[PDB]
Amino acid sequence: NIVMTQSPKSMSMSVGERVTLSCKASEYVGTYVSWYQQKPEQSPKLLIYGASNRYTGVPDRFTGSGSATDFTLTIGSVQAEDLADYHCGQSYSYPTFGAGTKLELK
Amino acid sequence: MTTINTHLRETLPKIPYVKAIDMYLMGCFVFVFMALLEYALVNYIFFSQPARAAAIDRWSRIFFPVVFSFFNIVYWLYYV
Amino acid sequence: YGYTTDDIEFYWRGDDNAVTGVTKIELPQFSIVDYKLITKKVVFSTGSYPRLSLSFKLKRNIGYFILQTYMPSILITILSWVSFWINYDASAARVALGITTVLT
Amino acid sequence: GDVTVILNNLLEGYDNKLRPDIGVKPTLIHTDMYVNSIGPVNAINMEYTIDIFFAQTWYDRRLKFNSTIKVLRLNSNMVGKIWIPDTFFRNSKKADAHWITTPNRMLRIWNDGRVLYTLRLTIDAECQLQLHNFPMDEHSCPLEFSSYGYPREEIVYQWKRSSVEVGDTRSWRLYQFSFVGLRNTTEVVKTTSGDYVVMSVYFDLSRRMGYFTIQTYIPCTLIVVLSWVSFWINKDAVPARTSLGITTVLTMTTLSTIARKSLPKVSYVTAMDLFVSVCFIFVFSALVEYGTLHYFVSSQPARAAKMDSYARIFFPTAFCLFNLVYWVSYLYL
Amino acid sequence: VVAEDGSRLNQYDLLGQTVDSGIVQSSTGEYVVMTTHFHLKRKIGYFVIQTYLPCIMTVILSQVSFWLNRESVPARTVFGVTTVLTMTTLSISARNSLPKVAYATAMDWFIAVCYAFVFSALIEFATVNYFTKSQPARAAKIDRLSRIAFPLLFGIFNLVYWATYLNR
Amino acid sequence: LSQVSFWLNRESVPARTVFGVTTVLTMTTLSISARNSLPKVAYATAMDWFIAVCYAFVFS
Ligand SMILES: *[C@@H]1O[C@H](CO)[C@@H](O[C@@H]2O[C@H](CO)[C@@H](O[C@@H]3O[C@H](CO[C@H]4O[C@H](CO[C@H]5O[C@H](CO)[C@@H](O)[C@H](O)[C@@H]5O[C@H]5O[C@H](CO)[C@@H](O)[C@H](O)[C@@H]5O)[C@@H](O)[C@H](O[C@H]5O[C@H](CO)[C@@H](O)[C@H](O)[C@@H]5O)[C@@H]4O)[C@@H](O)[C@H](O[C@H]4O[C@H](CO)[C@@H](O)[C@H](O)[C@@H]4O[C@H]4O[C@H](CO)[C@@H](O)[C@H](O)[C@@H]4O[C@H]4O[C@H](CO)[C@@H](O)[C@H](O)[C@@H]4O)[C@@H]3O)[C@H](O)[C@H]2NC(C)=O)[C@H](O)[C@H]1NC(C)=O
Ligand SMILES: *[C@@H]1O[C@H](CO)[C@@H](O[C@@H]2O[C@H](CO)[C@@H](O[C@@H]3O[C@H](CO[C@H]4O[C@H](CO)[C@@H](O)[C@H](O)[C@@H]4O)[C@@H](O)[C@H](O[C@H]4O[C@H](CO)[C@@H](O)[C@H](O)[C@@H]4O)[C@@H]3O)[C@H](O)[C@H]2NC(C)=O)[C@H](O)[C@H]1NC(C)=O
Ligand SMILES: CCCCCCCCCCCCCCCCCC(=O)OC[C@@H](COP(=O)(O)OC[C@@H](N)C(=O)O)OC(=O)CCCCCCCCCCCCCCC
Ligand SMILES: *[C@@H]1O[C@H](CO)[C@@H](O[C@@H]2O[C@H](CO)[C@@H](O)[C@H](O)[C@H]2NC(C)=O)[C@H](O)[C@H]1NC(C)=O
Ligand SMILES: Cc1ccccc1-n1c(C)nc2ccccc2c1=O
Repeated sequence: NIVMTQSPKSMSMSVGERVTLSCKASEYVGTYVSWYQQKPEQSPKLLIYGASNRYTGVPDRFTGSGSATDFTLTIGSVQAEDLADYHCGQSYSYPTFGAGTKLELK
Repeated sequence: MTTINTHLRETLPKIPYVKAIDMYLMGCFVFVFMALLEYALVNYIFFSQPARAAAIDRWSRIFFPVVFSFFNIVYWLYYV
Repeated sequence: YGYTTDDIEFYWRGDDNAVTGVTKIELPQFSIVDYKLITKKVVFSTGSYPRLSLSFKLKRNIGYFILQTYMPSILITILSWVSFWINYDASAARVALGITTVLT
Repeated sequence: GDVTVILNNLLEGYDNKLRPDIGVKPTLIHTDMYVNSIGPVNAINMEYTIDIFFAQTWYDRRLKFNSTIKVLRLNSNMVGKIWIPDTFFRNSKKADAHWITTPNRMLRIWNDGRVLYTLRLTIDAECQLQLHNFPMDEHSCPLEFSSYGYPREEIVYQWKRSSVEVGDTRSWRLYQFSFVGLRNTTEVVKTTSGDYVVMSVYFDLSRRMGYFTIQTYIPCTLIVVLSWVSFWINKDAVPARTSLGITTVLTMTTLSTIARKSLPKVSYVTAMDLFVSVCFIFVFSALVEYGTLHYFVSSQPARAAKMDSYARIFFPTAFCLFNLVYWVSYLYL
Repeated sequence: VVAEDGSRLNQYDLLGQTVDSGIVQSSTGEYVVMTTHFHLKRKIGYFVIQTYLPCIMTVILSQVSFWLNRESVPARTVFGVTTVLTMTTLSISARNSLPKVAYATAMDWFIAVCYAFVFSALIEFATVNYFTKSQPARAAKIDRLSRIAFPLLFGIFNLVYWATYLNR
Repeated sequence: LSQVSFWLNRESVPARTVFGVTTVLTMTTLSISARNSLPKVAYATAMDWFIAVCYAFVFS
């Protein structure tokens, strides 16, 4: 089992500032790391597939960066419709997900 | 002995473990080295006490062939 | 191969300029002295067939062999001679010299 | 669906035995080269290996179509059905395309009839290495290609602005040499068939003197200093200065044999074997000096006494001077 | 997937595999590339047996010369000369097996240090012979000091070298 | 060469020892060299017998 550690657990930030979410892999997972956005009472929505490949319909402000074991999701000009849980999941092996990051407005 | 080994190894693959021929050549090399070291030991005590030097030479004459024969018998019964 | 001499004829176009590029060839060990172009007919059990022969005369360069193998022999022979200037009393020295020269 | 119709219309009534513009004007071909790697450079055979992607583009007004499709992107299936230039490499000992899993070939035809044709090639290119100053030798040797049967009146090649592109150079197989740059050239050569446009790419390679240093130079100088050691031994008829000398000589000749076997059998004198010969002269000089000293022991003791120290001082100074002269002359060339 | 019995490696060991997927830019466009990495680990037994043990034996043989009496000059001269020739032959042979890389490997450093030890033993014998019959006490002192110094330094070097190239 | 050592004086031990050892070494080198030309057959050829007898004479 590959356990993925997501940090920070929760971070409250203001509009229009660069916010970066980090994911750490227990073992090697080449670039099969995905980032999903889950709004309250909504199913997860795929944002980044592979490492640094925006999914169709994802605004160009969502940027993914990856490595063999260290990955980051970078949001640029943040907006107010980005308040959602963000999960990172690996797919190199049988899929596992991180705890997630609860974005907050402040 | 080193020449024999070098000529032999130029016709085999680079293998990690020790082959039986390698074991035999190493044992023979150890025997030759022990003969040289025995001579050096004799020369170290030549002047101070030639009696024990002569005793050591006699003991070597007696016990190098015997140990070599024992090693050969062990080697040729281990594999064959 | 198949066509006998009454079916096909071979000849050099130019008869002396048919072959070019010989003088530009450099060989590490040989020098092209010259080359000839020959026209002839050869007889086999199945008939007589046209033949063209191109031949090169190659002369071997000597300097490389001089350096690699000749000098050492003269030098070892001289080092063996050196034994005569050693006094007969030094048996080990002279015998070592001679044996080592033979081994070399 | 309708790409099949376009392809069928293109090939109907098409003769691939005739170059485009057969009796009008020469076919102009623009060539590009991507160099994946420059392989080992073995001086024994005076050749080097190179792996490239070779792109060729030309205009064929017969391959002209009108549709919403602007470019036809095809695999190697259709390569053999159209006219292809017969480009060959003139200084290649041998070369081969790649065929796994399918022929590594690409064909693209544009709306206006422009054709792009790319294939992957590995080439063993001949170049004659002048091994003077070896191992301090630098070479820039070519890769030439032209049409085999089409003279200048029929096919003309032309380098693009960014024609030759190299990769990283960190993953290449150059051990003795380092890649320092390249350049392209064009010219016309005369042959029994006619005048041919010949294109050339020159790769600049400089040998790096790190392997040969530790392989030949250090052992030879170490043997020389070992020969020097004799001058301090007890001065008598001892075999400690005779066996020493002769063993030094045999080791020197063995080292010379190996070192010369390193490289091809060239009749001229290289920089390396001049050094070996000088180190071979120094050891002989030491041995003969000892011989003369021993001979003079019986005649004059003071002569030998002062001769020992004179050699002890004259040898290292001469060797250092020779080293300085040799390295200054060869490095600044 | 690698077959269980499908190993034709004799000098290496296959630790595992690793795949990846990526994109490469090219002058003709943008292409997908699928990558696999096979992680290999060289086995050391052959090089031990064929280079390291010969060098250690040669160094030991060179150091044996310190126990010969100062009167047997040709004996020690032969020891030194033959040990140096052996070290040179070993250096050539051990460099033969490798690609002609332009840098120095760990084996190269080990061979160079062993070569230095043999040469230093020869130099020590030369110094002893130089100071023999003129300052015998000094020659005896340096000889009996070398008898302990050389093995100790060689052992320390071997320990350091192996600890630094194996704990990695 | 090995038999030439007989004519040396008995008061020269190093010289005759060198003769014997170097002759034996040369015989060993020759024996190693000779087979290198032939395939690795499992029996002894005439050349093998000749080399064996020469080695026996040197050793004797
Ligand atoms: C003296 O005798 C010698 C021995 O007989 C002789 O050498 C032989 O020369 C002939 C003629 O040149 C060679 O035959 C040609 O081979 C070309 C490929 O060359 C490379 O590959 C072969 C092996 O070929 C296999 O693999 C390729 C691709 O992988 C296939 O395309 C082949 O059909 C063949 O596939 C079979 O075998 C595979 C196993 O290998 C199987 O997996 C597979 O399923 C098949 O069963 C190598 O041997 C070559 O190496 C040799 O040659 C090189 C030359 O540089 C040397 O360096 C090297 O050292 C070796 O000597 C080389 O690596 C073929 O491309 C070629 O066939 C095409 O051309 C002819 C003529 O134009 C067409 O009729 C033919 O149909 C092919 O054209 C179609 O395919 C091409 C593909 O690009 C299309 O572009 C083209 O448009 C056309 O498409 C049409 O047909 C397709 C079906 O074919 C269809 O799919 C399309 O949709 C479309 O309809 C030809 O067969 C032969 O290999 C040599 N043999 C040897 C041992 O060297 C020598 O010349 C003689 N000397 C003299 C002076 O006479
Ligand atoms: C390398 O090795 C090859 C192979 O051995 C040599 O090839 C020989 O080359 C020489 C010189 O080129 C050839 O000599 C020539 O032979 C011709 C054939 O003679 C036969 O036929 C004529 C009538 O057709 C008869 O008179 C004769 O008896 C033979 O039966 C001659 O025609 C040549 O000229 C001779 O005749 C004319 C006219 O009379 C005279 O003016 C000439 O001076 C000369 O006498 C000539 O003799 C020889 O045949 C070749 N041998 C083979 C087997 O082909 C190469 O020479 C050699 N060297 C090089 C550098 O390649
Ligand atoms: C490819 C590269 C090849 C390059 C080859 C070049 C290699 C260079 C390497 C060259 C160095 C050569 C090594 C040593 C040779 C002779 C030393 C020697 O003995 O002569 C000095 C003498 C003067 O002092 P004294 O006589 O004691 O005076 C008495 C009283 N007044 C007092 O001082 O108490 O005695 C000493 O000092 C003894 C200590 C040295 C020997 C033991 C350790 C050295 C080896 C241990 C160290 C050797 C290790 C080798 C290197 C790691
Ligand atoms: C490769 O060949 C091309 C075409 O001959 C060269 O392009 C010329 O480069 C020079 C600069 O050296 C310019 O002044 C010309 O205007 C270029 N001509 C064209 C048609 O682009 C190019 O220099 C060559 N590459 C080299 C020499 O490295
Ligand atoms: C003789 C032998 C057999 C198998 C493996 C190694 C060796 N071996 C040894 C044990 N010692 C040497 C000392 C110097 C030069 C070469 C060797 C050598 O080849």
